[PDB]
Amino acid sequence: MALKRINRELADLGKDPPSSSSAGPVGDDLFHWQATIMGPADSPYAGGVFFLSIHFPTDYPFKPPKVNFTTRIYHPNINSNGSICLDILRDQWSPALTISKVLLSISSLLTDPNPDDPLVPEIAHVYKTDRSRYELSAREWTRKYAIHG
Amino acid sequence: NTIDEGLYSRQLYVLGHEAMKQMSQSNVLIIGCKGLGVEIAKNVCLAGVKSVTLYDPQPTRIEDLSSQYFLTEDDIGVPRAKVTVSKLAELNQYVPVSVVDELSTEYLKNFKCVVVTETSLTKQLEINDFTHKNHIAYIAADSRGLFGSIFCDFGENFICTDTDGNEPLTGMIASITDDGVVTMLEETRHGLENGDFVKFTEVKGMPGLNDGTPRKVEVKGPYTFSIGSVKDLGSAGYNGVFTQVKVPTKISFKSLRESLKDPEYVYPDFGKMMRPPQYHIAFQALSAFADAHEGSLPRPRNDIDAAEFFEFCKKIASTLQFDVELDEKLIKEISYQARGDLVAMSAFLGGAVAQEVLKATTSKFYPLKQYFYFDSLESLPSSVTISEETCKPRGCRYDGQIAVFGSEFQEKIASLSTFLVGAGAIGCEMLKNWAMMGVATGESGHISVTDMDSIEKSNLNRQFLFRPRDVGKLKSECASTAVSIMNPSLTGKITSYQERVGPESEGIFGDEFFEKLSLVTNALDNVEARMYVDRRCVFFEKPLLESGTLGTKGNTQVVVPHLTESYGSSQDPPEKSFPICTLKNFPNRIEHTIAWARDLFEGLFKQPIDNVNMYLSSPNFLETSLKTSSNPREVLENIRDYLVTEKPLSFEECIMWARLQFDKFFNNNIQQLLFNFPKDSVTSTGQPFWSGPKRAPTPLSFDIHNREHFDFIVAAASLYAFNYGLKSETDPAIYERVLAGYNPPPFAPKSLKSIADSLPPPSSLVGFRLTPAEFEKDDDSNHHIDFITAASNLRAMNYDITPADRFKTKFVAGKIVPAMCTSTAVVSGLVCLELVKLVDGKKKIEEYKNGFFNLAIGLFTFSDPIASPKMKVNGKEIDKIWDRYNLPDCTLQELIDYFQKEEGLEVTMLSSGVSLLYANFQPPKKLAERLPLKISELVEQITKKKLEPFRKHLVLEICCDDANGEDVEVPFICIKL
Amino acid sequence: HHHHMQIFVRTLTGRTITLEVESSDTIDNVRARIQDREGIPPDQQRLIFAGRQLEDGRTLADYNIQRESTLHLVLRLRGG
Ligand SMILES: Nc1ncnc2c1ncn2[C@@H]1O[C@H](COP(=O)(O)OP(=O)(O)OP(=O)(O)O)[C@@H](O)[C@H]1O
Ligand SMILES: [Mg+2]
Ligand SMILES: [Mg+2]
Repeated sequence: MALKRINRELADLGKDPPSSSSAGPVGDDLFHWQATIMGPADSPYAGGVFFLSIHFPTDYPFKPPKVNFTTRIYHPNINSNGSICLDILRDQWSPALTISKVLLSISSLLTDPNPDDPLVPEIAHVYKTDRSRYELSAREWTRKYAIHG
Repeated sequence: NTIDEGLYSRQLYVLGHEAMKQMSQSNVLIIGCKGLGVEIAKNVCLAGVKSVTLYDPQPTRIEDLSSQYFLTEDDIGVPRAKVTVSKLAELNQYVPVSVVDELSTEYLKNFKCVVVTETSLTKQLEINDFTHKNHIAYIAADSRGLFGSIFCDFGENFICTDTDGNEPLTGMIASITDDGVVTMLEETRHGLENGDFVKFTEVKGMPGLNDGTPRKVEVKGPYTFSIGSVKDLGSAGYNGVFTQVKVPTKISFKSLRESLKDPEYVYPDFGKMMRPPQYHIAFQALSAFADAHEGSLPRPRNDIDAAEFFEFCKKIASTLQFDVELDEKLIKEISYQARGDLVAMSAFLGGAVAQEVLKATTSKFYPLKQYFYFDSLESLPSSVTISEETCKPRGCRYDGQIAVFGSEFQEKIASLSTFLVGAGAIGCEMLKNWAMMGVATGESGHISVTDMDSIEKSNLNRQFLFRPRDVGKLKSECASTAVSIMNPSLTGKITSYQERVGPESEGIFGDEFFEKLSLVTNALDNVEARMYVDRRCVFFEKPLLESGTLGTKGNTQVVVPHLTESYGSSQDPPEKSFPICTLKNFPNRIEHTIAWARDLFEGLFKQPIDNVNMYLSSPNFLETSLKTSSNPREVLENIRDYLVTEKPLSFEECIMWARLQFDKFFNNNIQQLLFNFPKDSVTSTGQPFWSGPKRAPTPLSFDIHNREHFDFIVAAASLYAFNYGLKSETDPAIYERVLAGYNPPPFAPKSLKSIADSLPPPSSLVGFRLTPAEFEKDDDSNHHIDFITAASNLRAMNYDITPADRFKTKFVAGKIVPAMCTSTAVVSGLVCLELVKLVDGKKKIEEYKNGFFNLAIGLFTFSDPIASPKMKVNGKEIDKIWDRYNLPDCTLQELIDYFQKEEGLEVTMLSSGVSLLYANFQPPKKLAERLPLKISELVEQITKKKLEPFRKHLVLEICCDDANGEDVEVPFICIKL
Repeated sequence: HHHHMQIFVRTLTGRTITLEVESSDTIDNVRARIQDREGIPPDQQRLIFAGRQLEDGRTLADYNIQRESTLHLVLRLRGG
């Protein structure tokens, strides 16, 4: 079932080996989850903790979930709204995939941004022409918004 | 000439302006004014042809009322056409309707199309002989019980300029070998078919293809296809774009006389491929029978007539050299049901024929070519006695239906208690069908119809129970009144509601309401409500008749308790959406700029406003928004900019503001983008960045002489003014005078607490509020569509995309659903043909039928519903959908024990709605405060909301593990509070 | 036993998809191919042959699908 599938994934998250990221229902709402992704150690996001909101569609897993960043982040494929340009979230989605797969995808995008498919051309431009300037900004943004108070 | 878009809107998106212009210059003649003819007349009148002329001097008989909803018992004995004219005249003020008492061949030249019903074959031959040679479209159709026929002859040289109504195919090219082997971009389907013609554009390698000369397509794969050796010019092309060309098509129709021996059939059901030939013989036999009995048809279930009828069938079969055996049982049914007059059959054939009439008068869509024979024989009742005695007339208005179903079945129909959700297009046709059928006219019968909507002008084009004077009134109320007039026996048998079916109305449409219902019928325009109703029908175990339309397309679905799957059991395509990255900086289709423009409309005239009114509304909007919004700065700057920084004092300041926006969204942003990604940019792979879907944009230099630039200023300035209550103007002079004095602020591609405290205290502006713009697609004077069209076309210019006009933008931005009376009528008929199966209580799933059709291409197809999935729980066979556990309001612990003890299963998951109540993986501490709680209490706490006093049950979903740790599917649980 | 045959799948828009198949092919296989040719997910494919909606777990032969047989690929509509 739709709700039962979301549950199967929830139960399976606790049966998986201790992972870096975390995810689960908000106020016991199986269709509205909150997730956290640790900024990868091999990136200018290291040290930061990034929160995401996850809304599953009534016809999940046939239709992909809406994933949005609630923590600000300096990244080429993520904007001030939290929107993300990631294949798995749209045309590369199939009922076989899961949130775990998605979180891992988002985590991989963090360590390896995709400047050729920019959502924020300004940031992608820096990533392409002055990588060190981008990493400085990425680290600074992580410091200002992803360390939590 | 100028079409009334306010009235024809939805239909215009189906037919197009040109088709409707030809329609307005076309007169139509309709012979026969019984149920079938009036239905055809009705749809043609609503569609908007030049005029409708009726011919039917036959007196009104009581049986004609079984389907002719414009005749009353007081009209009995009065020529049908005369009684009907004034009723049809009221449908469309743009379509005059009249009656002719006599016909002549030369008189037929006054019409573009002649429709003939209730006419003998010999008379048809005479009529068609003339029309065929005089370039006059001819359509004949008849309704005979559960059987129907339609024949079209639009002449030997009919031209069709559009055979399906589908948009021309388009796509991006990657490369074109000199051999003509074209290849789409990475993972791109061209969707072309062999024989199609396509032209090109933006092709780099052979400027010759960009000519505009369409070529023949030779599909090789879903991504590749051949057009022919292009060695002559260029050796290899690339980065181009093909576009299919729809070339006119000549369709040659044979006359009735010349095609009787070898008819070309259109099959409504491939599962009954053998019937059309049998019906072709039968319908001819009916006419030959009538000729031997002074025009009278065989009597209901009368064996003597059927035997004589069968003899005609043999003779006729022989005469046209039919080398196939006649199915005696099948054929005799046509005799037994000859006098049958069902409103469902008139709705079905009437709507289909009306569409053909429009095809003849517009040359749009593929016509039926040429004989369409149909039956809905499975609709024949089996739980009652069907005999000459039970089917004989009783001098009753339902005699037409009784002739087929019998008097016993007439009572089952009269005693039905129904719920109709939606009183729009499908709703009106359904209500009319129910009225003619005598649904709910009995003592225990009743009809409940609900809809929260009010009548609008564009609804009149396909919601025939409403009139221009009813605009502004509630649909449900008007419809109820309208059908009480069609059938007085319904007076006091109908209750109308103005409720939106859903969660919030469960107080009104609760357990008591449902328990008494015989069945539910949906007539909705959104999937959300459909899913909701479906869930409730599954819970209350009530049958559901579902249907939908889209342009000339339609479908019906029947849901039977403990027999079929439900509506929500299957998947449908998702609503149209676009990649966020594409919309933001890389549009390549007009839909992309229209979506962007809608968002721009919201971000300038709505979102900012609500923020300003919230800052002056709530006590701590800044405090909350400081940690409730995903971008505090935007909310802040909105207050500042809209309260001081950019607050206009006069309309001229609005114009100035509008001028600034132009550079912000159609110039500077584009320059910044080109700065970030120069036209010579390359990918990390080495390929050019701006290729395929990414189109290198060009900044726009504002110029009041460019119409789109001007429309944007006028729309944006007028909308901004609306935000501040300032009066706007349209006099071009004022804009020129203001724009002339504009000093373009210097711009160059670049390489919070104070903003808050500098805001005037809310208490220093109490009483002052801004008016946010609420998107309204149907008010052509509010500047909404004007703004989105202009904004979208300017961005289109930026990315070199072909612009769309206001008419098209209104359709895209407004998410308007194409619709017309024809397909609406057809689904209603199919739905009512299924309704009688439910009332007959059919148990065999193959007796039921889900239907699908596209009137634009003469396609109809049917399939048996899908059986609900079964499963076994401890040996017992359970229906995965309809079976449920009926337990009391015990505590969590108790419920868990019940399953372990009884079903011998371990409750691993329990949920109420979207809320997880219990999980076998939750922490012991958590479960400690919950286990002792009763389900009801557990729900109220978790959902943080208290149940309603009317709440009588609670639905829970549960997951269990087989004693061997494995999982075992289990039905849902009904907690009786 | 089984054998090769050419079948046609016509959609509600009028488009016609031609397929080369073996009467032994499962309905599941056919859906897979339609997904490659049209990109349409199997879960959205409503195929009908001779009055019957094709279900997974069966073979074309189970529905007596012959050579040159035509099937329909339909959809449910939401307006009205
Ligand atoms: N949840 C609901 N409960 C009851 N009625 C509903 C619900 N949702 C929609 N409807 C009604 O279903 C009908 C749909 O019919 P239709 O689309 O022909 O009319 P419309 O929405 O007025 O027309 P248009 O789409 O052209 O503006 C409407 O009258 C609408 O109000
Ligand atoms: Mg409406
Ligand atoms: Mg609607």
